[PDB]
Amino acid sequence: LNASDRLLEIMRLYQKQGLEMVGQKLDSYLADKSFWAEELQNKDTDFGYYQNKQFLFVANKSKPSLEFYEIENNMLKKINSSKALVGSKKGDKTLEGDLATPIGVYRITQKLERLDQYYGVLAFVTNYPNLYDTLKKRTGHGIWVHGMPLNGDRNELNTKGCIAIENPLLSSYDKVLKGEKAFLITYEDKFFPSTKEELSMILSSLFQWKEAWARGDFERYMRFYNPNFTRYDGMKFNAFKEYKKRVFAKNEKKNIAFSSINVIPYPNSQNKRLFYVVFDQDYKAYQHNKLSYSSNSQKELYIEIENNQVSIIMEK
Amino acid sequence: LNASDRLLEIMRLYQKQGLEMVGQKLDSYLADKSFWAEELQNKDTDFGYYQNKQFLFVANKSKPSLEFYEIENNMLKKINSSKALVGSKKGDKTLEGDLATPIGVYRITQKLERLDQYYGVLAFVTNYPNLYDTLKKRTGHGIWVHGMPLNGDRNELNTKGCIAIENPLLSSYDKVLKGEKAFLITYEDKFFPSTKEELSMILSSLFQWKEAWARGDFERYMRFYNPNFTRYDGMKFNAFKEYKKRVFAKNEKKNIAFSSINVIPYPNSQNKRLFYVVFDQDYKAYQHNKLSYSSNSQKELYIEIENNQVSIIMEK
Repeated sequence: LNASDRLLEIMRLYQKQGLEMVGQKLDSYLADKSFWAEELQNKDTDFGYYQNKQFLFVANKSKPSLEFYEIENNMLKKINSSKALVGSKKGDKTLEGDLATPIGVYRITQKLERLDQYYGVLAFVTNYPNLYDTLKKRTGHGIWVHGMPLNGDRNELNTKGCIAIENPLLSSYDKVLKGEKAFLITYEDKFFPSTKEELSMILSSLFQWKEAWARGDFERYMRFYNPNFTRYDGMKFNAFKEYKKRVFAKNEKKNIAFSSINVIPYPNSQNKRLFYVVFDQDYKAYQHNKLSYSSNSQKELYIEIENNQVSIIMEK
Repeated sequence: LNASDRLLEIMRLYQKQGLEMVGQKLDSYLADKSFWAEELQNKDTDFGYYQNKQFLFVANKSKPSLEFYEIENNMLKKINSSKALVGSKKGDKTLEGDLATPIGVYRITQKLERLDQYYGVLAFVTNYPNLYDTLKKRTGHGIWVHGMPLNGDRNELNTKGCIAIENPLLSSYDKVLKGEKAFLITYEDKFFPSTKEELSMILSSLFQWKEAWARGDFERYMRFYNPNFTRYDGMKFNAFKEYKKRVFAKNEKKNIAFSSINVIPYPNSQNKRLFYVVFDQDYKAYQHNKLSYSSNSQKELYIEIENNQVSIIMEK
């Protein structure tokens, strides 16, 4: 019914008004919650939305366990899962030396191999502290996913924060990964999944925010920002709002494109509905029809849904 | 492969590779017979393909009769029909004074309202001789669809070529038209409608021809022209080909777009599979990335399907 009509509309528009208006039409779909609701409806969405192929570790601190997944077309393929050794401290990591495995969403940045035998066949390095941790002034470093001792020793019951699993299993995950980055979701006790409604609200808001930003609609853009907002460099809501008003008043032409978007539910002490959003951004600005600024960057947002409203709490 | 799949593919491509690749994909659909077959499958296609809302008169010289239709979204709504008076001569109109109602596809270009009472309430002026008639060097003029004498006289069984119907019905048609142009399809004895297969072949060919033209593929462009080809200004195939060879050798970049497309079966005395194609064309040419030429024009083609091949027999 509407599939034939939607296609025809695009096809007519392409010939009558050109490819640019086709692009604008497709953008209006990406900004529509009901578009995402339809698009997400038969996807495996519990661990979030993943535009392209991605790999996901999921750690339950309490059990403790480590699961590993392939995600393609937002469909999950569980590779394996085992028991795991974790830090001895419950709740959050906040301080160097505090013995906690952090709770939240992290990134595996690299693989170390020339290690002490304690660490097993390899260590996958997480990015603790992540942006959220950093803006909350939490300290420490060197939280890794690694193996059991090559010594045979199997003395400890608890790590000092790292996550440890059996070495044959670990090497299998490495073989699947093939040097690609992976996400890590670490939670405590119970995991509350991202729903399709939440993802549809976040995704549709993301594209609305982008359109408001690009088109220069100041009041619409600012509405996405939580009054508690912190920018990656420490800037707070009022200074940010002030700076953006000035910038928007220039009315520069801007083309902004997002790609490889991921939206991942962010486990937290208070069970607020927090999400981590990460994507690549191609940003271009113009002055009197000439390119004045261009960048290609990795953007990060932390987003809250509260009282059924989406807001940005942190941005890089 | 269906409309849903095509929409998913377009959006996937836009997200993954951007807008240029989307354009190329849409081009490949427009050039694809099976794409058109899918869009056409549930539409009323016997009197042709019509992108926008149009009005159609259909005249059967033999009966004689006149029908009036509205077409929207390629669905036909019959407004009314009646007997009509027509010219005394059967077959084609080819000469001034030959008393023949022409066979073919015509356009109603204007309404006349200050006429001899013989003509009744109004006359719709047809464009006889049309481009096809003109390039066959047929003569005559002033073929109208008009009413019956206002004094109530009924002293003729035939006109000299005009189509005449009762005044109240004709007024009702004028009220539906509300000043819009209309097409007139006139046939004798039997009407041979355009099939969905024929319209699919013509529409895919039209877009293939356009892209061969725009990209400067001389061989592929030329294959669409019938060896009997005549251009609107009298230029024949050999001079045309020679000229186009030169033009194409320059390798200018061109962007061409077709809109408000109609494809209409063209009744003819030989019962050849002829079609009239009319559309708005946006044409742009560039030299060293600067716009050198632009036009917005009404194009006309007459096309034949013979031996299962589309060919252009005439072009404006």
